[PDB]
Amino acid sequence: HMSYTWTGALITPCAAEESKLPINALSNSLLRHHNMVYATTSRSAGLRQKKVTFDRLQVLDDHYRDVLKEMKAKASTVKAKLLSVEEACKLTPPHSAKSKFGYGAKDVRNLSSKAVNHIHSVWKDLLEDTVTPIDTTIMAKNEVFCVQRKPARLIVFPDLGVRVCEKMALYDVVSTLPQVVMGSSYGFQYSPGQRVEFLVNTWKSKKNPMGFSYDTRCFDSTVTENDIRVEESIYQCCDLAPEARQAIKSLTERLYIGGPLTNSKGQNCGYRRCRASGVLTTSCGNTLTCYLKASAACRAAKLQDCTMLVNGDDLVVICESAGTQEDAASLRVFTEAMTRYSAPPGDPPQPEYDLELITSCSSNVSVAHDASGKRVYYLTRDPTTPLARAAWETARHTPVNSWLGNIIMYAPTLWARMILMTHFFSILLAQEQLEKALDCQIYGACYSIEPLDLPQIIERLHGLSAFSLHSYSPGEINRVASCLRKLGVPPLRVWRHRARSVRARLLSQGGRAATCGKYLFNWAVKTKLKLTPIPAASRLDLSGWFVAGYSGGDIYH
Ligand SMILES: CC(C)N(c1cc(-c2ccccc2)sc1C(=O)O)C(=O)[C@H]1CC[C@H](C)CC1
Repeated sequence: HMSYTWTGALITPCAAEESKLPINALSNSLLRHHNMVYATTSRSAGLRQKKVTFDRLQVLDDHYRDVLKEMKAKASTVKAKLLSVEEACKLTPPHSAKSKFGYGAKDVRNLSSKAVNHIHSVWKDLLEDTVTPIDTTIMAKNEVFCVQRKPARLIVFPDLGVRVCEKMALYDVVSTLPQVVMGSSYGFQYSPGQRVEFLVNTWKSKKNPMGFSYDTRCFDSTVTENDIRVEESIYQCCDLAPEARQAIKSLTERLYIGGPLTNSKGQNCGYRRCRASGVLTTSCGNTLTCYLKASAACRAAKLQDCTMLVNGDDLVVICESAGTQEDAASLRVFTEAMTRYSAPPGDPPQPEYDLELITSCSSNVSVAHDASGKRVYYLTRDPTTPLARAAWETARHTPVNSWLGNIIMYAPTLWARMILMTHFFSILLAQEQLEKALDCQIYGACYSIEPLDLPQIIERLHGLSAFSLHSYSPGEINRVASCLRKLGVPPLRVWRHRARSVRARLLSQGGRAATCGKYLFNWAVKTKLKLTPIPAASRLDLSGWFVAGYSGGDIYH
């Protein structure tokens, strides 16, 4: 019952890869310790192969089947529509991997007769054949980190024509079903502020709260054929068109359960019998299966008044404490149950009794004060990976701008405001690129975003307090300070100078730019403005944001 079998062929890149941080004239203004930053490449894909390859055993008990029954009952309430080919085409990212059959993502998006003709042929084949394994491409992701080196993560995805077919069959399902099945436990329905609100209210609702995060080792590889068939059984609970049911069955049998792995050179690399990291159902499948196994494990561990929050393979549980020694014992029983269900731990879960100390979705709740001095909870994270990626993005244009996603999602944080906004607005000003729409990713989906809209986006997501936070917590200050020393990032003195410069220039341009200056950088002046609601912010169409997760799923807006 191995997760993968391999032929020995390499996982190959498509283009020249870089691992060392490129340096340009701007690099040192952000970070001096350049040797701390690296990108993963296909060179390390061999180590990853070793890591992801193991035997899965699964022993499924009555808690598991009880939870599944309840999940199916809720799923039976969902009605999902089939997308037209052209609706599905318009969801495709413009820089999505080209088809092997002589068209690309922009062909798809333009509804080119060639792409559309092929997509219809793939659809027909899905309805007619529910057995033949579908080919997938395997590639090493190029992602940037700070040292202490990780091997490249792998992405496995079918041809572009199949990906459009997945949207047709399942886009409505994966967008709608998880919230119905898991209600408030479904993480991707929340903006950062809403996630914080959910966590704080949940923490406060317990008499003696305890929480933990559970890290499954290599979650995709722990996902078994059983798990994937179970996911399919849940999808089929929905009220679907006959054609959708057939396509979902076909895609499950032919793609989701497993299939051959081909490198970018076209050599057979092996065979997958676990979750594909690059299909539409990656996020929704992982979320459901994690929720299923975790809910069942909660019952096995007899955890009292459990509240779960689940985002794909990321899991937080807040429950009633039975004291430290008992909580430790319960978590060990929880871990044992997860292991039996084929979700063994990476790091063993630790009980926490301070909400700020629980890290989930790489983030934690923290506290600061707004302009009136009121305490405000907000979501933050360790800044090391954001700053390392920002450094890469200072020297190189990347298909997804992590800095922009980080500003959007972490707008209220000390580090996003002091460093990311200051640094990148400086660059955008200098290059006259304030009005150029850039791509970023939110919950796996790709969005095109004009930097000049950032104040309205921030006000809408986080509220005006995001432009006024101060008196951050000692833990947060310590972490940010420690990160800046580690990476050799300049001090507040420097960033405050740059922010005032950036601000003054933005005000001069007028219009949306001045609004950027006024709102984003009010923190940098001695005589602060009183920031008022931005009229234009009421007229932003933020539909599609914070509905669902689409990691690996090839979704654009
Ligand atoms: C106290 C004051 C000087 N201060 C401050 C500096 C901190 C800082 C901590 C570590 C490293 C660098 C700066 S924290 C901290 C705060 O108010 O909590 C501030 O005015 C910030 C300045 C940066 C603003 C984005 C947010 C408001």
